[PDB]
Amino acid sequence: QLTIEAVPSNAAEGKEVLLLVHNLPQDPRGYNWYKGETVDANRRIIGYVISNQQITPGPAYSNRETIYPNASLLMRNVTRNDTGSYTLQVIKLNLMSEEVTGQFSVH
Amino acid sequence: KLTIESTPFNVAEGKEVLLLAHNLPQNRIGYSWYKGERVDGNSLIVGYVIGTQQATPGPAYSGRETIYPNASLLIQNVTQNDTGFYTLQVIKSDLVNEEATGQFHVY
Ligand SMILES: [Cl-]
Repeated sequence: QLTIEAVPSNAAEGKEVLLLVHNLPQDPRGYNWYKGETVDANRRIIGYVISNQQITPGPAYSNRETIYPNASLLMRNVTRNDTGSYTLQVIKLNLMSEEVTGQFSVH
Repeated sequence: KLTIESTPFNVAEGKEVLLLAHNLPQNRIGYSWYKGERVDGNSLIVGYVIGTQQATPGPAYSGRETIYPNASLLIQNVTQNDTGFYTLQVIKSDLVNEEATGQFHVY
């Protein structure tokens, strides 16, 4: 079961949050992270293409985010305004997909 | 910008509608069509790989839909439950994916 675990779930301003991904499907082709609860190109933060290791900053990239080969997302220098949901879409080799949404708060 | 045109917009019960995708990205590799306004696995009608022409139905598949290589979706023998929004995601080789939503109305 594809899940996101926020580490930590509630963070202090200026610190970091890692959105750790568990149970990726077999045969992923790559990943995209989105701000909010829904896949939406305008809210795309960053992605990753496995075959050529291409990293793809999106319109919601804020120069604080790193995506790891295991699909996890690191956000540095978090603020109260980052509080909310984040959505991962995994594209599989056959171009079918899975989506999962997590969240964290900053105080 | 990717946009969806329904033709006709007003579709009589029992007749057919064609959803056309305008301004497809050049590096497209596949498509997914969803019922409603968002990418959502529970609403996937059909996924499609351009290169193999392989269509994969999802939970919203009715047996009345046909997806074509230019992403157009024909829906036949429409019913009142078909009415509303449809959302296309175009999967690209860099996975910088694009979405567009269209609509028709059954009468
Ligand atoms: Cl027509």
